[PDB]
Amino acid sequence: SQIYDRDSFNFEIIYARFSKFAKVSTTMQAVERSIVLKAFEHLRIAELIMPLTVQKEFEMHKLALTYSQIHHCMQRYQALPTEVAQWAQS
Amino acid sequence: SKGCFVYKNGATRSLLGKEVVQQPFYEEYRKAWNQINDHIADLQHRSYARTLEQLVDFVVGQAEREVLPTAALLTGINQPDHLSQFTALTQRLHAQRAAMVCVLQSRDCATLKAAVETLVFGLVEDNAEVERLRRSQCTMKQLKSWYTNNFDSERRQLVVILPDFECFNASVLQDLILILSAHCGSLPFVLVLGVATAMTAVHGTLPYHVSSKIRLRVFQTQAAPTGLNEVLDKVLLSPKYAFHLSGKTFKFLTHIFLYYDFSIHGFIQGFKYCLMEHFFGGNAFALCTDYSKALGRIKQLTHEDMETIRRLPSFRPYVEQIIIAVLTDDDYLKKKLPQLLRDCLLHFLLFRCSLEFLTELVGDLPRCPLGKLRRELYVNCLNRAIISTPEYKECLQMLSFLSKDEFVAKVNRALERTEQFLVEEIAPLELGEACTAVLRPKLEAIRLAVDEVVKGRALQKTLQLIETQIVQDHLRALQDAPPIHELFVFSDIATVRRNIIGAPRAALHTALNNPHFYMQCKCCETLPDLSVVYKLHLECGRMINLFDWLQAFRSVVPQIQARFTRAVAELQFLGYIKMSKRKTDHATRL
Amino acid sequence: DYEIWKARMLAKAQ
Amino acid sequence: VILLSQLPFEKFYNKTGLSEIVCLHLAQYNKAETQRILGSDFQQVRNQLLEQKKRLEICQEAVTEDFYNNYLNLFLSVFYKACRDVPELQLTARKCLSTYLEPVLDGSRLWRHIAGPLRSALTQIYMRIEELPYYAKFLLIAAFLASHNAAKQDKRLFLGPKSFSIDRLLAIFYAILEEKVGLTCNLLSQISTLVHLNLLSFVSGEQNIMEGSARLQCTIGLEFVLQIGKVVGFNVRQY
Amino acid sequence: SINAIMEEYRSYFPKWMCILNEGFNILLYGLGSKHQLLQSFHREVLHKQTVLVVNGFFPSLTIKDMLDSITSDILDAGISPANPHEAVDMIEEEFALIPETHLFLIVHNLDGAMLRNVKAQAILSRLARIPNIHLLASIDHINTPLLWDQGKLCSFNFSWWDCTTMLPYTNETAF
DNA sequence: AAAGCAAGCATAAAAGATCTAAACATAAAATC
DNA sequence: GATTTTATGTTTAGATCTTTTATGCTTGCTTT
Repeated sequence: SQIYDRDSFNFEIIYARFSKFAKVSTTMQAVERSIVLKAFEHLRIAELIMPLTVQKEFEMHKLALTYSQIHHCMQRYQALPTEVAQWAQS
Repeated sequence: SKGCFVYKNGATRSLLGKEVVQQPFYEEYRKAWNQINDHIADLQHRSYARTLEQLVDFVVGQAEREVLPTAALLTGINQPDHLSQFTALTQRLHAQRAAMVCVLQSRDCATLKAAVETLVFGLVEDNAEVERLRRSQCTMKQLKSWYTNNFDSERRQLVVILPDFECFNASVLQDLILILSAHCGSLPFVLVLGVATAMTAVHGTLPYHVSSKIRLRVFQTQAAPTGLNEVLDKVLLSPKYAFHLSGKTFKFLTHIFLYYDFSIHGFIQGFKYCLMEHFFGGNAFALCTDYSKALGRIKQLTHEDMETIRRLPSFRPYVEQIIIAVLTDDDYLKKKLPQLLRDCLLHFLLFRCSLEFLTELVGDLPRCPLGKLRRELYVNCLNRAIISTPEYKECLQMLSFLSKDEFVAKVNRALERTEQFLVEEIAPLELGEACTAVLRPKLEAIRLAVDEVVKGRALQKTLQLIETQIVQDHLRALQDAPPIHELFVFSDIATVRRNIIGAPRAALHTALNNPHFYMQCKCCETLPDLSVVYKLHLECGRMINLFDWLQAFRSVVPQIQARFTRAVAELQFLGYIKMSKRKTDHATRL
Repeated sequence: DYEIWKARMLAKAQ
Repeated sequence: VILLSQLPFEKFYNKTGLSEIVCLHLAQYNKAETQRILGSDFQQVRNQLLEQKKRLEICQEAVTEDFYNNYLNLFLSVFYKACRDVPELQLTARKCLSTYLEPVLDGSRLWRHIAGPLRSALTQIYMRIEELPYYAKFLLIAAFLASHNAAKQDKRLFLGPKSFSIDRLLAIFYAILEEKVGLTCNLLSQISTLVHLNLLSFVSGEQNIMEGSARLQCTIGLEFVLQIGKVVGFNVRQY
Repeated sequence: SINAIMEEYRSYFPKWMCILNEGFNILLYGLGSKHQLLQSFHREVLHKQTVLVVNGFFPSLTIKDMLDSITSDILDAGISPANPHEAVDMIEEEFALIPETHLFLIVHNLDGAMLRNVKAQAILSRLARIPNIHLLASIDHINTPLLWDQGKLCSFNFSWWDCTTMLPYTNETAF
């Protein structure tokens, strides 16, 4: 939503954007579609993502945060792996 | 003016007359078909008994015991075959008296309130049925007060079958599993899921948290093709029933099972329709039974049964190969009847044991082009003479390339299989000692050929004795069958396919293309008014500019507009077209 | 056909 | 009146407003504290392992406190990135201790033997475990083709999944069938059974399904429809 | 032409009765009107039996009128409960106690405009699933079995019969 | 020539807002 | 005094009127 400027997203587009990182991570190679799908539904049920109001994997969605919250939670997080921080600076 | 009409006569709070139920053919059909239905039912129960005892043991082991226990059961894609199975499960939990159970079908769960009220009402009414409170009052709290009001000094389990897990709306189902998770510990719950597909549906439909609060364990009932294989090997090809299907109808029934629907019950209904369509030609078709009662019916027959025996086509070669009192005075034919019926039932018993020996021989071989299952060799054998088929030629080619020791071991396993069939199935049946008396010397001949193979060119002698002693005499084609086997076979696929497979599309099209196929016109082989408009819009494309189409109708044949608008009204009643919603006086083909 | 077979076999067997 | 949820309170407001409330946050545990939680139950899990005699003779001598702490570090080295949900870590940690203990029942010297199965155990997180007719296979294949290969590519072969009317489904079924079956009642019944089993889904047109205006939506990923084209043997990647 | 096929349709009637005796449910699927033939069956062998004529092509025929007609005019047990599923549960347990209380229903047009929803056909499928009651139905629309899945088609123990006069649709457009 | 994007358009369905018909539980009185 | 019955006030679910939006479809311009 920063590159396409706050357009709605989906599990498969974010799955492509995540699997671009997963195959070069050498710490996230072991996760599958299933654990990421559980993480996506868990992000939905804590209301960090809201439906735009079909498959469970193919709803349209919207982010619920301003970017300063995400940029702050990268800082205040404890023991974040550095590869995700290098993705955060990209 | 009414939408419904009644013609009630004498009702307060066996359709057929005496003239048919008196006749032997209905009694024979009910006896044979009831034996069929009881056999396939006990077979389904014995195949189910492992899963059913595992389910009852799971319920009792949870009674031996908050995340609720639950046991999914991977039922097949069809429904009605499992239903009686579930009812038997309820009877087991009312046999040991440790659980009461309400089915929770998806029709009752349009909302969470409806789900909770049908759950509580079904539990309290199941408990009353083992031994009328308000629909607006039956909350979960009343269920808790009622359970501690009754069951505490003993702990009966609270079972909720969900036969159609797929059919539920996801939100009411997640809320219901969350509510039952909230009340477990205080109320001993178990939940069983009838998932019609696979485990991915359970892992996908249940959300992160509903799966976090569930404890599921999977049991598997047998698959439908496996069930048709067991029903076909063990009942319809079991020797002891006298009624054998033709290879065409057999292939058509296993075709409808394997290509369209996994309906074991649909296979049972098709076989019952075949039994009815064969048996309901008169009392003469009710000679097709066990041999002694067949002799009693031989004495019983009248004169119409003589005519419905004598016109049967396979009796025709028997008179070709040769008696004046046999063809008119009836009773001499009645005395010749035990010879023909006895040789025919003897031929079918020899066909069944020889078919067992052949499928035991071919099934151990690699590739098995003929097939590794008895129904496949059965339809290939009754369809045509097997020796003229390319497939038997490929089988004897790959069978003639065998190593000699694996050959003698394979034929030895086939000998053990055929002797087990001879001691374990044909032996109770009447005319069973005669068939082992016939086939046993040929089995001795293949036995001595085995003993000399134990001691290159010898396998050709074994194949020649297999063709002479078994394949030619007792594995004959349906045309090569012994005469008046027409009583004992059902070759008529035409009425069964036009009365079981419904083709509304083909019926409407063959009405609208070839009316003479229905109407029996002497001239139209004068046209019906619908057919010209059907031919004209079939000529037309997607959208219909209605006035050019109407001008083509004016050209081919005022009141012409009335016949045309009447035809388009009958056409849009049939669903072939629809009038355009964007544009009045215009049409669209569908 | 039933009829030609009827004539043939009631001429032959009868 | 205590309330409990995962949402922050700011989701809860309405157009009339609410009175005062005492907000209170519970932070989820960092990895050392999750190790302390899972290590608190060491006495119960030892008394459970004593229940099930050379193996009990080595269980009583080598299921001690620091061994369980090393096992907990060896487990939270793996699953902590995937979940911090403490009940799931308990529920999986006990089973992985049950499969972990075999080569100290016999004779680190263990991280390879369990790091094998642990990366299979990660694949079965959250999930809690302890066929089709031939023409229905072709109908599910044609449904995936109608709901993935767009509305305009199909002239030359013959954003998410796209909804589709059923006459498109019967047209792709005719094109892919290469035998041309008659349109029996059983085939349209097979359509309605793929509807009822959640292999297809409805979005609109439910009141006039027989009119053909209803919009359907195939719901299957690439892997299982490739398994269908494998068990038929008919490849679907050509279209 | 038409009279010949109509008399040939009348010749099938005792075999239709034997088919109905075994639990099958007759289902015509012709192009023309099935009205005159089914009325001929209602007169010619159904002069005495409990016939429930149902014109399903009626613009305003609710399923509830059929439910109340079955639970009232025949079984004399008053009005049906408001939910159709509890209503057919009541009809089922009411019919469970009464063997030899045989009855027939004759549904013109299963594909009728109010019956075209899946819920009315599910109520009909639960209705014909009773061993006692028996059903004779007509069909006209080319796309009717889109709403009959295999469960409802198994409960609808049909025996199809191509009964096709070339009759004009007169009652079908009268309503 | 047709293929694809576009102004619009026209019904459709999806809340949703609000009201009415059927159900239904309760109060109260008639009667045994 | 207890039961029953039924008359009625209340509830609840469906029916219907807005209106939104909206999206498949019309068709029409434009373009390769």
